[PDB]
Amino acid sequence: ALGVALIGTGFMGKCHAMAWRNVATAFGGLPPRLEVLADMPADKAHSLASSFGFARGTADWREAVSDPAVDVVSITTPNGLHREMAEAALAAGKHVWLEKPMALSVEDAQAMEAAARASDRRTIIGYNYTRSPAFRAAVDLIAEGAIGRPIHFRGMYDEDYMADWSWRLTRKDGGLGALGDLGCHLVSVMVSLMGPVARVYAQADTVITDRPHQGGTARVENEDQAQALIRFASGTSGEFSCSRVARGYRCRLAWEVQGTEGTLRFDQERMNELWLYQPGRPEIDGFRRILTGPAQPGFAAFCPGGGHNFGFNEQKVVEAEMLRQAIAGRGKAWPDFTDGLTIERVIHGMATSAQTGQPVNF
Amino acid sequence: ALGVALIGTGFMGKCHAMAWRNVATAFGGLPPRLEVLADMPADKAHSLASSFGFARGTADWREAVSDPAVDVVSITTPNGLHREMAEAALAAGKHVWLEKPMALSVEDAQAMEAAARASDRRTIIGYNYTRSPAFRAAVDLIAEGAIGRPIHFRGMYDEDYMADPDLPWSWRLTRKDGGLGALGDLGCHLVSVMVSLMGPVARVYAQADTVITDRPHQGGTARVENEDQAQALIRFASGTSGEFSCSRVARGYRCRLAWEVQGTEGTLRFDQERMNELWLYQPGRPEIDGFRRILTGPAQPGFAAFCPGGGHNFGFNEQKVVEAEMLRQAIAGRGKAWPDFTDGLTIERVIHGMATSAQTGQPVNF
Amino acid sequence: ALGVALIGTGFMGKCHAMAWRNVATAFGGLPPRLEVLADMPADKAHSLASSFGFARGTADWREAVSDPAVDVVSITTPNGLHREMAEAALAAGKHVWLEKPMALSVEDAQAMEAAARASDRRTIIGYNYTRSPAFRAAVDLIAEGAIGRPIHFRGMYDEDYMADPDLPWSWRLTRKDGGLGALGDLGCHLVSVMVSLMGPVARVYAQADTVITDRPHQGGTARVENEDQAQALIRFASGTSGEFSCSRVARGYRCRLAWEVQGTEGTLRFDQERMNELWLYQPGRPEIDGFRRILTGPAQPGFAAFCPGGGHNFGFNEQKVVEAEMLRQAIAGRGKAWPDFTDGLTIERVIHGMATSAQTGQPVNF
Amino acid sequence: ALGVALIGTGFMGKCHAMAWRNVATAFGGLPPRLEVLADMPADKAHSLASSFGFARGTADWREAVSDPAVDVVSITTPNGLHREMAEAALAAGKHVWLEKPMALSVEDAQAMEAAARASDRRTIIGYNYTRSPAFRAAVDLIAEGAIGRPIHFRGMYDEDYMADPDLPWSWRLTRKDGGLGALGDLGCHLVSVMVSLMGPVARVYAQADTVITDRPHQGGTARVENEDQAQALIRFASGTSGEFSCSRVARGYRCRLAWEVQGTEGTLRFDQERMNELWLYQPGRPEIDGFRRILTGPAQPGFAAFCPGGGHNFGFNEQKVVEAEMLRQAIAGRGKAWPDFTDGLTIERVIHGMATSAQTGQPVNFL
Ligand SMILES: NC(=O)C1=CN([C@@H]2O[C@H](COP(=O)(O)OP(=O)(O)OC[C@H]3O[C@@H](n4cnc5c(N)ncnc54)[C@H](O)[C@@H]3O)[C@@H](O)[C@H]2O)C=CC1
Ligand SMILES: NC(=O)C1=CN([C@@H]2O[C@H](COP(=O)(O)OP(=O)(O)OC[C@H]3O[C@@H](n4cnc5c(N)ncnc54)[C@H](O)[C@@H]3O)[C@@H](O)[C@H]2O)C=CC1
Ligand SMILES: NC(=O)C1=CN([C@@H]2O[C@H](COP(=O)(O)OP(=O)(O)OC[C@H]3O[C@@H](n4cnc5c(N)ncnc54)[C@H](O)[C@@H]3O)[C@@H](O)[C@H]2O)C=CC1
Ligand SMILES: NC(=O)C1=CN([C@@H]2O[C@H](COP(=O)(O)OP(=O)(O)OC[C@H]3O[C@@H](n4cnc5c(N)ncnc54)[C@H](O)[C@@H]3O)[C@@H](O)[C@H]2O)C=CC1
Ligand SMILES: O=C1O[C@@H](CO)[C@H](O)[C@@H](O)[C@@H]1O
Ligand SMILES: O=C1O[C@@H](CO)[C@H](O)[C@@H](O)[C@@H]1O
Ligand SMILES: O=C1O[C@@H](CO)[C@H](O)[C@@H](O)[C@@H]1O
Repeated sequence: ALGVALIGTGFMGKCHAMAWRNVATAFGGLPPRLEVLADMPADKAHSLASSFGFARGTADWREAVSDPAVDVVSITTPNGLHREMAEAALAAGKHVWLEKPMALSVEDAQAMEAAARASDRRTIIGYNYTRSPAFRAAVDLIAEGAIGRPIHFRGMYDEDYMADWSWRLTRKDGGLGALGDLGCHLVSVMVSLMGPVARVYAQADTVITDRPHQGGTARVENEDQAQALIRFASGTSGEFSCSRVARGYRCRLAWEVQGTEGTLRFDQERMNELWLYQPGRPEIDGFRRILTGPAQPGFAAFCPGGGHNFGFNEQKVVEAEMLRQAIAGRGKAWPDFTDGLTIERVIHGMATSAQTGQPVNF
Repeated sequence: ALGVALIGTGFMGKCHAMAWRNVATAFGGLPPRLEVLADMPADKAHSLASSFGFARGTADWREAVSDPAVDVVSITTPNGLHREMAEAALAAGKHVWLEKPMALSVEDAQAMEAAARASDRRTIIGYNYTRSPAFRAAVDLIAEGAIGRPIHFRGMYDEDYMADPDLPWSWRLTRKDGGLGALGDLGCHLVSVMVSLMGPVARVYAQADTVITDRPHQGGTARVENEDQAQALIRFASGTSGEFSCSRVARGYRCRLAWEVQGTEGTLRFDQERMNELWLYQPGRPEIDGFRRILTGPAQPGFAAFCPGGGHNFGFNEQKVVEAEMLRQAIAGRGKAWPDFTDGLTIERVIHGMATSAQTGQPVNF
Repeated sequence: ALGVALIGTGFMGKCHAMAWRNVATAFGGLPPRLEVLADMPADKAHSLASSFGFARGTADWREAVSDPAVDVVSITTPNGLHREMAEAALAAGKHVWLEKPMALSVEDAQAMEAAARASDRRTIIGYNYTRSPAFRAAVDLIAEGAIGRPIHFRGMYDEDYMADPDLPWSWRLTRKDGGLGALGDLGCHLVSVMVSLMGPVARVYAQADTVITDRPHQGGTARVENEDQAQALIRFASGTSGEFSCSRVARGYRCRLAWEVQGTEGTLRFDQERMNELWLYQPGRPEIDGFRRILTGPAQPGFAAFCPGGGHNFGFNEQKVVEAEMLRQAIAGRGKAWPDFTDGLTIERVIHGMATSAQTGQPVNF
Repeated sequence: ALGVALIGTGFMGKCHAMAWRNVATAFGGLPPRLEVLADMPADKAHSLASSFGFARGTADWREAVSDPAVDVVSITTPNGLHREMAEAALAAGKHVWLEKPMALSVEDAQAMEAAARASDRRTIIGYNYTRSPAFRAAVDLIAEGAIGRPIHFRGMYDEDYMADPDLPWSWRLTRKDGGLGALGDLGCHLVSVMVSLMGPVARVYAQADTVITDRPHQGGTARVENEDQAQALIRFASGTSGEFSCSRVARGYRCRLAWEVQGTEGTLRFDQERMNELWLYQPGRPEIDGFRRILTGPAQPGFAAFCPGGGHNFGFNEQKVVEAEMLRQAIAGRGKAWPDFTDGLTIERVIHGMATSAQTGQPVNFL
């Protein structure tokens, strides 16, 4: 049974807590033991440790990583703390489940990538949109030749949370803006579908410059939206965007792969639907709405009946299981810190391209 | 902490187990203790006890309901076992979380309802489609006057799990040990939603059909005795009209519990295959007039306990976590759970009334 | 060239004018001669005859039907005038394109049906929702065996043009001079579609409601006599089941004629608000299993006459050009026009039987 | 009444013929006189003149354009003939309704633009997707401040009419004789819509591909010389960002001209495959918050001329009736026709500028 440390209890902290709690319920084997939860202040950590089922809560994150009963550390803190916490966890001999993006800079991710190799421990980064049954089904369909050769990718990730204060808005805590917060997710899906990125040309904007209800000066330090044209190492084209100010959208990570023999389209706001076009007889020709069910990777561990909608949080249960199987030497987790470094190079290259008005080659 | 016993480990058993496991994570308080898991054969129970995180497994459900470390019993076994297991649990002084429908007949349900009344323990029935944030938001919107007075309800629940005529016959397709067909599997869920939106059913007029009448049975065929599909017109106690259907042979549908409430000042529409969307129409200025797509997020009941970010789709299994919490709070004396065995008996009467109406070609009043 | 008379210039009158104008553009042959347009008052008739391309306008419908240069008469006037105008046109030896419903009563429709048989002239009724490429494709798909045998129909027709309670009372809301309500305006259309997919209706059980019972009337108010909404359970002659509804007070809906046919081997579903989409489910291998969205294009009946490329949305008004062509062909002695007054009389019996069932609380058998 | 000449009878020729027939039916006034139809061969012209309701057919387009009974000429021929036919019509003193794109090159379009300005006759180009009630309603909503200030545009135009590699070659797929590929066929439409919503384009950075490089040609094989798809990042004169694409090989799409304008106070979204729907988000109370589906009806520009009841779907062909009416009004001096040949030349510059950017790997400024 894997011993678990959890650092942070917010959006992702609670998501990881629920995932670790049910990974064996869904996939079998032994239930992970919830050992230590870290958060500030201490009374909050004690409270959440009690309700989450952790053996203790502490205000000292170092206390979580150094617990001998811990085998794996979930890190769900602001981006500015990822590098320090992940390097400490790896040095401590712990496997690491790190939230995206890796850190603030390419240099940070490079140091982390080197630390991971030196430690001989497993790493996985929290790119949970790669875990839906629909997404995994799409990957397999492409590999099987269902849409022929990919000839164009178009992807977006729109939300509007910033169009209504967060550490996400600072360079010391968040790093990049929309690119770092949402863009990296789109990259994780995009490269899994299309292969590695060879070239980007990008542009960006900040639409809301100051948080109007903060009272004191509250300068937004990073971008609200960005777009890029892509060339993949295959030579194929892509379109790419992200935004945290696109009003009306809440989790609109949407993508499509146009192939020579068909098209696949997906929208995370309806994460249980995968749209597949393949040529057919004229009288019955059109896109198929594939509703998520037990034929798709991972779904049958949660439900034997199709159409009982798989949830956002259940992607994290799948993610936990992939890390669990990697730790046992039964599969390879993706992306590890090496695969993740490439993703960081992409989003940071997009940022560079937007700043300079020049294409960036990889 | 609440001591939990779980009977069965299938579709609903595993769903209940996931719910009990995460209920305090989502909603606070103390994590329930997973004491005893019951299933057959013994090896299976031992294995699933280990992976589900229950202190022990047993092949003897009676031991499970009798354990002094157990306070509440989740009953997820087949319909023909509900009555026996629930009456035993209640007689052992345990609260009960019972899967739908209550049993095979109204008479069984009445008998269980009588047992529950004399028990002074809390009961809840597994009508999980009433727990989605979208459904709960819709109920609140109607109470707040968002659509004015309801003037018509239209609901359906289509699935195709029995559509293939080569699927083998079973005792579940007999009236005796299977009870109702589509009305029992799906109809009861639609009633649970419908009465929550519209109030009590006063009258039904129904029709029903067995579409695939004979199915393969070791070498030859055997007759299917209960209905593949049913439809009904409704009058509510308010006088308001309704349409109602269910089907287990409706090809292409997987979990299409879909409903609509039309009112004097607007319309609400929902489809469970897209459980994170609620469609609301209210009159607006001509230039911007039209239905709104309300995407599930923390403004809707229960959602914020699972995720702070709107549009991160709430799942089918998370409905069961909400249901666990409602029972948990009822056990603590901090709110009534719905539907209890009394509320559930009325639902049983409605579905069996529809079957009676369909057999007679006559309306049935309640 | 066919000589055309047109009576009325409103919603359908202008629709018919546009149809007759482009029917040969789309389908070939000789453009019909637009000879006489009748409307009132006379100034409107003269102005519209000029802009519609008619040789002359008149305020006297009887003059239009008797003109020796006329072969066919479009009748798009209010329901109370249908019987008289159709009988006069037929007596004058003209073919008739009559707007739905046939008349205000079954009695009137029976007289019209006898008159049409007595004349040796073609008749067609304006059930234009049967003319879409999507609908005609659906019929052909079922005729190819695409969904096996139909086992259930579910149809609705929702609109909200009377939902506003301050809309004034009129004689159209009385039984005597208005006939049916929502069943007469909308229900007849749903029946036309329904029987085209499922065959003849054997029995109905219906309910109905006047939701807005009183409306402004010259300073005070007056009572609405006919129904704002109705619903019915259908038993088809084939033995199969159906659900049916209509409403003129269903807020947010504008032309929601929506139907589905569930079959033994698939399902077809359609919504007129998206008239260029037809949803087809057929069983498929599990990896790719699901409904197909069929977007209207040249593979569907009639579409290629208007556009060679798919996805260029076919319009509501182009249904009428198709309807005109079906009549032209029937007059020429090629195709048959459906529904003629005999086919139409049956539709009238069904909708009036629904109204009777709702009033009496009893099923009505055909 | 306006006298009409029609050149060509294909996809657009028949569409124009249907539009001219019903323009007065929808909008009033005098029905145009359908005088001369030109098409080849002569038998076909005579046959279609009859069924389309034109007084006569000819195989000599030059004769049709100089007929003194003709006031306006619809030109629906292939792109390589537009320049010659439009210049001759204008020189004969006729108004012109020209199909898109203008011609093969920017130089051709500059020639046509000069000819129109010299003729003092009205011109309109067939950008019919700017005529839908939904699109026109969207422009009005933006002008009224319904979504605040635009902060982003994302538009696409996907179809699959060339996605099948077995579909035969044509001279359309050469540079010399067909011009641009998807940019010319579809991109121009997307630009017409885009600039109407966002204003003029200041900069493009683009890329393009030929996906099917060869096609069957009467027993042999021939190379496809123009692009099957293209994408571009845009900066508008406003400073606002844009994404743009087109494709003739995007499998499963038939007329997927789809766009959205994201603003400071809301979002508008549209897809031509459901041309009767306009999606509008404006901030609302959290309990009811979300995009509205606005179904096309008489509150939207032009719809009421075709139908008095909402939700009776307006069709593709009816866009062309609206286009005809705009040209009639312009000819009568009671309205502006957009885009005329001057407006059209800007559209040509954008699409050819995208083509240039894709070839050079460098951004192209227009300012
Ligand atoms: N994969 C995905 O879908 C998502 C990923 N994320 C990522 O997860 C991470 C966390 O984001 P949220 O949960 O949204 O942030 P949050 O603000 O909701 O939570 C941050 C947590 O870290 C805790 N914390 C901060 N400093 C700490 C310290 N020194 N020691 C211990 N605990 C500390 C906070 O008290 C809080 O519990 C970020 O890296 C973010 O990019 C966030 C949301 C979704
Ligand atoms: N609320 C919902 O959405 C759903 C509810 N259900 C309900 O779940 C229940 C189970 O459904 P079935 O299809 O019958 O499932 P099933 O045939 O899989 O049986 C359920 C479980 O009961 C166990 N079991 C059977 N006999 C037992 C015994 N004597 N002692 C202990 N365990 C025993 C089985 O091994 C299995 O683990 C039914 O009441 C059904 O209506 C089912 C699916 C969804
Ligand atoms: N098939 C379809 O989709 C539709 C059918 N209809 C049908 O169209 C018909 C007309 O609809 P209403 O609402 O009554 O429209 P309405 O009240 O606009 O009248 C229709 C036309 O008849 C003219 N008219 C009335 N009395 C006349 C007379 N004595 N002589 C000559 N012209 C006369 C009117 O001026 C008007 O142009 C009805 O039968 C109705 O059911 C209406 C809308 C859609
Ligand atoms: N606005 C829009 O949505 C659309 C515009 N178009 C445009 O319409 C134009 C034509 O395309 P289609 O209609 O698809 O082409 P098509 O090839 O279907 O039709 C060409 C027409 O021109 C005729 N023609 C050719 N040479 C001629 C000559 N020398 N004299 C007289 N007639 C001649 C042909 O016989 C045929 O009638 C192109 O410019 C194209 O870009 C095409 C489709 C849609
Ligand atoms: O209660 C249920 O019964 C199953 C049929 O046994 C259906 O598949 C479920 O979707 C439904 O919730
Ligand atoms: O026949 C009809 O009647 C009108 C109501 O009078 C509706 O608005 C139309 O949609 C319908 O086709
Ligand atoms: O201008 C157009 O070109 C055609 C291709 O030539 C497309 O099929 C049409 O949808 C488009 O409007």
